[PDB]
Amino acid sequence: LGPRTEIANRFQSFLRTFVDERGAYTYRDRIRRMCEQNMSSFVVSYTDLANKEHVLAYFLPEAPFQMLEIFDKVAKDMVLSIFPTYERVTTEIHVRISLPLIEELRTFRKLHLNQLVRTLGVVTATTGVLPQLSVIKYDCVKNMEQTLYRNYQKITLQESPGRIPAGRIPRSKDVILLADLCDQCKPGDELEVTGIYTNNYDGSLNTDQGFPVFATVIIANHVVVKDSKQV
Amino acid sequence: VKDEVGIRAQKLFQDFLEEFKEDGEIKYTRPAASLESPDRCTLEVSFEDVEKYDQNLATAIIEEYYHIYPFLCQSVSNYVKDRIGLKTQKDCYVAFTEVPTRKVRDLTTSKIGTLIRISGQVVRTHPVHPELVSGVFMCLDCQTEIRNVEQQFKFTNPTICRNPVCSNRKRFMLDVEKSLFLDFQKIRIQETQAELPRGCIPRAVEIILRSELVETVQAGDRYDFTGTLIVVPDYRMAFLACSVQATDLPMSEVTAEDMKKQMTDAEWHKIYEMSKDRNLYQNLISSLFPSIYGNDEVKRGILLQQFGGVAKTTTEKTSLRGDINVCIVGDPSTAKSQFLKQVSDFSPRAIYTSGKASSAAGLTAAVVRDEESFDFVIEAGALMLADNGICCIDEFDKMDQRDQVAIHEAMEQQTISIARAGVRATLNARTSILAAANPINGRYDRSKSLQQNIQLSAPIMSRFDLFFILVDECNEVVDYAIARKIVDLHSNIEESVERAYTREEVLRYVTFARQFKPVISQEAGHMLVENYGHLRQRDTGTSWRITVRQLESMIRLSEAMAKLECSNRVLERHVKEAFRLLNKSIIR
DNA sequence: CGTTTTATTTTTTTTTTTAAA
Ligand SMILES: Nc1ncnc2c1ncn2[C@@H]1O[C@H](COP(=O)(O)OP(=O)(O)OP(=O)(O)O)[C@@H](O)[C@H]1O
Repeated sequence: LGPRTEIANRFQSFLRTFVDERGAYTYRDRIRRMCEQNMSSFVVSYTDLANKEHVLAYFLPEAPFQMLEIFDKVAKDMVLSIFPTYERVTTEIHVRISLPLIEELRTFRKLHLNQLVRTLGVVTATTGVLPQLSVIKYDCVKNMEQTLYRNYQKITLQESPGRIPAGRIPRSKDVILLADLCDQCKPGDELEVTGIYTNNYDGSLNTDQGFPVFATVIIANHVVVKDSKQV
Repeated sequence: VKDEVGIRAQKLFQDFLEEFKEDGEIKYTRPAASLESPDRCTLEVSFEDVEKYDQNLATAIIEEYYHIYPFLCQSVSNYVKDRIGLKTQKDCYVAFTEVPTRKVRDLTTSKIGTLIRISGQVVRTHPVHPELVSGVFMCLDCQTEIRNVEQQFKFTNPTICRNPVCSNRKRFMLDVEKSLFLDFQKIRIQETQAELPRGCIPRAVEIILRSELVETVQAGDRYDFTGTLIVVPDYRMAFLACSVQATDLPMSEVTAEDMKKQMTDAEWHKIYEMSKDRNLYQNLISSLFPSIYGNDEVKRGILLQQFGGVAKTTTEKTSLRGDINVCIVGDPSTAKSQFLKQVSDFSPRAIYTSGKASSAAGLTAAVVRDEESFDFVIEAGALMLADNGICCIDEFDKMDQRDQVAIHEAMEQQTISIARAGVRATLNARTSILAAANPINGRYDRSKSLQQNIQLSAPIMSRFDLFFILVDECNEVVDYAIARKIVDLHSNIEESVERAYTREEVLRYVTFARQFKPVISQEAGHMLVENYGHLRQRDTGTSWRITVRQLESMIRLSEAMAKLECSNRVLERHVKEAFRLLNKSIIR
């Protein structure tokens, strides 16, 4: 896609050229800060993003995931180009967003699928933290070993018991987290999330009973803790 | 095609809705004008229309409804295209109304495809649970574009072929993303109470509804549904509908005048005579229960229970509150349940029900353990359906030692969480309550403490701030007012006291007072210290357990009575009369 | 003239029932 040409330029012209707030922009330093803490969660703020170029809100939603590819390739190509020193260890990347507009539960519907989202929740019971599979390999005769992994934990959120619509039922939704954004969920807290809406890969697609069994699922690019009860 | 009959009914449909409909102009374009935001697709049209111009060709419409409704949905789109800058992305939602026509017993096989009108209640409900209804695919080979209708319950991913003879079990996975799908919900609903048979029960029936109809339903209301009964392709039965018809524009005693809003309280011009002339209170003591007689203190006191309380502007550190805990006792054979029953007619969310029957699980839901919908739906209940409402109950007497777990929450916590195998959240009690215990042999024999005259639990008589009992006496001239009133109780001519304040003008004026929010820098409000002090001079004798939780009554009753003047800026006099009957409360 | 069949366990709330100085 020849379009893919210009986007990374608009990143590459943006992560190591921009200055805001009277110099030494974070992007010069956050990466290395991340690199010094081995973190892989370098953050963007959409407000600064629109301060430079708000065009990244309107070619995004035809597939924001390819946008995130077009983010991570740039980041990678900055780190190991500038920290080829880094070229040993983990050597993979993704970024974060914090469109800092609060929007609410019980509104995502027919027209909120797989698109630019921003939502909260409140946390309750879920499972441990466990792994998955990642890659396309299994064959040689004419594989279930040496096949890279990625951790996993299930969520469960809940909604504000303060801003309730007066005897409307407290509700519930099934949502996901992933390896790097994991081991921070616990019962009884809230967490503000970038958020993104879809369904299962295939949630029971067939002639069936008098109603399909369909679910709806979300994950976070960014999570920013709202509670933070220590320093 | 036979159904071109209904397409001509759909021609018929267009013919009047695009043409002159009513008012010298259009009826059905402001709907159309509004739908453009998400391509909203929801539009209501009168069924009388099929009488105004179709000339009672409803029987050319009203039978083939699920048969031809699709075509009516096609007509909606064909309307929109004729003038709106349009591509055929427009979908379906048609929500007919105006059917002078109204039940569960009038149901058969035969009732398919109609538009009858029915009303029910809100219970036992399920949430948003969408359906990616449309979608694309093909057989093993090549033809990867199908904008078809895969939505009929008989739908399947693998198909046979489009251009060439292909496999018959293979499938592609395809465009479920640049396309149009739906959303819906599902519940159970029970037979109305305007309709009530002998023997039989308001049996349960189950239904779905559309996006604009969705999550716009609350506790016990009277709406007009659509009679599109439909099959289960399992069978068993179901049904369906598309139209509902459940205070800026004014209540009864009006015609249009001006206010803070359009006609929210506009009719001051007629209210105000009945607002300030403080003997109007006597109408509210006399012209409201003319068919009834008892003490005259209840009939001068309940009103502020019905009416809003404090609702001030103060802290986040702690809540302040308006309503009050309440009771009434005596012994039976004294007409002590007429009134509660009447409230169900008088006032909204006057849910007169027994307490004798209820469980501790009366209030919320308890359990699910199979995939009903999601294996954990324990957020159904009985109380918080008080939509700005109260739950007064009978037979608080033999009740268990668990209900207090909720009543402990009454005026401080008002929050709702459960120690079950589900989750915990909370909710807002909007509600007050009534007390309905009774004594053993009745008489509260005046030799032992009134606490000990029943001797019930520990904190109950801390929280309930007024009890307002009527106890029995034997002086039969008392009794000879009664039957000589019931001289006109059956004798059908003016068989009560002459009134002076209709129910509907009463009920309207209730609101005018609830949007004034008084402001209290009252020097007499500073001399409540002397009021409460001379009170405690009277408390000093007759030596109950008294504190500032009762001061809360000292505050609210008079301040909310200044509301009851439809007034800001509290007036000291309300305190003294408030003092008076409340000076009985220790002597009570 | 060939190439494939088949399993579920623990907890709730009601209405039953049952316990000690
Ligand atoms: N002041 C009064 N006004 C109207 N009716 C009265 C009055 N005093 C007595 N009565 C009559 O006396 C009868 C008392 O019996 P009633 O049916 O009230 O029992 P109840 O109070 O409902 O018992 P409980 O309240 O314990 O259920 C009432 O039906 C009522 O009509």
